[PDB]
Amino acid sequence: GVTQTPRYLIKTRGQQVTLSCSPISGHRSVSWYQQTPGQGLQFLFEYFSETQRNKGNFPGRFSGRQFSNSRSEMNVSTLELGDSALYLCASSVGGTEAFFGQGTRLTVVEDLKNVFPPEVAVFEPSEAEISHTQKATLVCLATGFYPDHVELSWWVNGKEVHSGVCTDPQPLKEQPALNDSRYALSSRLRVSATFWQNPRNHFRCQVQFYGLSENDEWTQDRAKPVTQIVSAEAWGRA
Amino acid sequence: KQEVTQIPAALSVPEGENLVLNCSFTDSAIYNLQWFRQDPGKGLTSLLLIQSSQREQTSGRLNASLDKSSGRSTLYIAASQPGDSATYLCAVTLNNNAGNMLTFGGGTRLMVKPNIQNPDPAVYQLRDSKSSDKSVCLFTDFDSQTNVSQSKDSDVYITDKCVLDMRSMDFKSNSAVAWSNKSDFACANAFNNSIIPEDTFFP
Amino acid sequence: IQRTPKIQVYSRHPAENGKSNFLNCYVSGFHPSDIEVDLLKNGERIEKVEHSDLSFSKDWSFYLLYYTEFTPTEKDEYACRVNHVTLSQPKIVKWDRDM
Amino acid sequence: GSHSMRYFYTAMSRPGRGEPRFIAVGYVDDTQFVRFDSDAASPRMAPRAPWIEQEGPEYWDGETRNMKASAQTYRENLRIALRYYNQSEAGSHIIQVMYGCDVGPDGRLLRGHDQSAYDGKDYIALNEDLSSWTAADTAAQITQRKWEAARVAEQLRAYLEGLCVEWLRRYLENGKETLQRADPPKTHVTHHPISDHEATLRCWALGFYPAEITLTWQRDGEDQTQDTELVETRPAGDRTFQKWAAVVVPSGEEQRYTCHVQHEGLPKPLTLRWEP
Amino acid sequence: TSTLQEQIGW
Ligand SMILES: [Cl-]
Ligand SMILES: [Cl-]
Ligand code: NA
Repeated sequence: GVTQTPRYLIKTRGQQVTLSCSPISGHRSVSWYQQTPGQGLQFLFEYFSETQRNKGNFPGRFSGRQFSNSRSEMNVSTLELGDSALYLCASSVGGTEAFFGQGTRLTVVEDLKNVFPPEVAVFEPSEAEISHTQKATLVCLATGFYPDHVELSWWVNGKEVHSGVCTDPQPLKEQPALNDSRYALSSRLRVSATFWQNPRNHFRCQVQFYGLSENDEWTQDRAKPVTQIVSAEAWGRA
Repeated sequence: KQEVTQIPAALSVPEGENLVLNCSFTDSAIYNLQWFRQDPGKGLTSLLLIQSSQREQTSGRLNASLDKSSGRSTLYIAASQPGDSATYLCAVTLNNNAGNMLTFGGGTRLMVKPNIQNPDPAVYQLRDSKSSDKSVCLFTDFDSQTNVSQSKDSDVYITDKCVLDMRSMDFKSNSAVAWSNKSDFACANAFNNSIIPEDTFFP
Repeated sequence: IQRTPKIQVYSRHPAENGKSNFLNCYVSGFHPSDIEVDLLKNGERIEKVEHSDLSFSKDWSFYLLYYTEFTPTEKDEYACRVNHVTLSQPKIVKWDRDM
Repeated sequence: GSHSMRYFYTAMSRPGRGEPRFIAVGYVDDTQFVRFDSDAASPRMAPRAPWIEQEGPEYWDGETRNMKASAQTYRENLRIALRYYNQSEAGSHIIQVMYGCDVGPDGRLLRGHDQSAYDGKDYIALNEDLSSWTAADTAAQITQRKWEAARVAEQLRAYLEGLCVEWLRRYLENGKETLQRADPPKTHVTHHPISDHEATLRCWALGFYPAEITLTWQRDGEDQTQDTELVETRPAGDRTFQKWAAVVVPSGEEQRYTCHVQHEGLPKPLTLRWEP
Repeated sequence: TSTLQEQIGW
């Protein structure tokens, strides 16, 4: 498929970003789009044979290029907070339909000091629940993270699990009265009471966070909020 | 000049019911029409491609029709399932443009709510302080008609309802989570701003 | 494949001394596209000469029209000079007002 | 009558003399209306007929961005053709393309075209069904297989049956006064004695549009084809054409020779004779 | 555009 890099990016107001798109091998045309919650998917430009053949309505600071191997890049100059969005590319050839990449999730921040990793905690099933329903629900909470660049997963006995799982589609603002407000995400895993009542069964809640890169600077007392996994665990109880 | 419209922009449907998603476009001279789904924190997933008004593309329970003259397309979802919940986007490409050049509609957020056969609404208490200052309350097994409202208090955090599927046992359940730092926070008054069932079991 | 240009030298309208006209040189049926075409007045190169944009026929052979505004006289002689890979030397075709 | 829109591309490599040159020209019937040259100081699609000059900046910008993209595509196609034909990078080569649509008096599509050539010979052409291709050699079969897999005929068909026809229909209306009004030929017969007993009878046709014409000499009603010195139809330089048919006749029976002029601009075919 | 937008090479 089409591959886009980076998957996640944090940049500061006024600086520049360059995003890359490798179309499917043999595809010759690439289009770029910006998706924001409030403006939907908006077209930036189409490249074919290294040329900006079609252009949308974004200003000059949104620019691009395409190389002889059909790989394309787009660049945003003087980043504004409003530029935080999912940037998608799609490729095609001849009479085919569009094939989209997975996007670059860009967050433009007021300062790198607003960036925080999550804190993860697992909460074990209520004995009242186990007695009333013969089921056990584990709750995982990821809190204090910013920006919303996280992937939460459940792992039972070393294997990623999806049955009996449900995570919030959108996270909670810890202080809705703030733009730089940190976030909170919850997720649940429900198993049978018999499965929870077995200490051999291991349960882990993992939260992959995407933060600052190597080149990013850090002048704070707390640990640098780089890309990292934060987890919490619990084991079955007889 | 090409404008793509999806009305309604949101739909909340009980599981099992057949549903239709609508798409209209102002310029009929299109080459392709594509339907996509978009899951939270994800990019686009192509569902179906349609190019002929006389033909009808199908992909399991998904079916799509096209009428270029009228500037219309419909996406049919037979026997909707909770896993169908997502934003559905329709997009059209003009003739003499790359297939990657699309005009997108605004999307329809589809929510297919589970059929709770035997509801048993309850609020349960989960693990006190050890690695976190919080105390978690779990409102669960309530029927899908039940709506969960956000807390009035700034130090109490409530998530929206969420559907889990224990596929192995053909069992589905709704749930919402409430948590706070404050000592006065209790399961009994956690979901006070929400209309919860009368028979809610409070252990 | 190489094709030799056909050359036609003529005026836009029937010639009349002292009256404004256009001197044309139409080169066609040639391949490859590189061609040197010059219009001549008494054997000297006319500097004010324009040409049509390179196009071609159904058989892929190219054609071009070279033209200049002129006022013909009975003493003045005009010709078209053409060179292409298919010609060992430039070919001069003289304007004969009756064809 | 029937009408056509055609675009003609010529892409020519010139190793050691810079990037390959790309020239595009557009025509409606026998009238050129647009030009693009990659060698211009500021390459752009530019008007060549009065009726297209009115088009707005969105038109000129769109065609220019497309022509710049096509110029680079044909530079890459020139490199690909060298690999397909196992040719060296030292030689100069040419790709040519001809494409467009034909419409009837009703403005409906009669036929779509998309033909290419490499070094003056057929390379690949879209068939009349607009869903298959004709490759003319084994190198073009590599392009055929690639284009069949990438659904190119469907993409071409959508253009040829849509915007090609739609734009041709707009040009024919905007320029109806010159494009849809046939200019009949101004004809005359000249006499030039070539010997004591022979003379040349030249049957001229001037300022006619469109270029399609038929000139035929006749000795007492009999069509003389072998004794006719027929020149190729040539442009006058003002969007009209010229053509002549000369015959060698015995000095005396010049008036037994009649020229038959056939052209769309004439309600009935004309008959000419030398009038001393 | 009035001209064909090409979508592939040779
Ligand atoms: Cl990439
Ligand atoms: Cl667009
Ligand atoms: Na090859």
